[PDB]
Amino acid sequence: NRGLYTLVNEYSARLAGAPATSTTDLQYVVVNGTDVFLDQPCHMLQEAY
Amino acid sequence: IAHGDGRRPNKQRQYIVMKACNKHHIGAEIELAAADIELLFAEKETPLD
Repeated sequence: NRGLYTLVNEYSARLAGAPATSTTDLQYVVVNGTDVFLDQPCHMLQEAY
Repeated sequence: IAHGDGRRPNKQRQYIVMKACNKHHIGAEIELAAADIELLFAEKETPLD
């Protein structure tokens, strides 16, 4: 809801609100963020293809 | 690589890889007829021998 310059600063820095895991079997929710490299654009724009 | 996150900073690991030596053997067979060995040591004086 904030100004869209602060959204750009949030898009690269802060990790988003609970994406999936990486390299598991049943696709759990991510936790503790040790080496997590997830750039999802379907979260900010609120669309799906 | 030294990292800047909160996980356990993992120590280096020295691998000891223990190899062997594959041996091989090669041989060829050569026939020499008995009429060839016999006139090899035989005494000769004529220009046909």
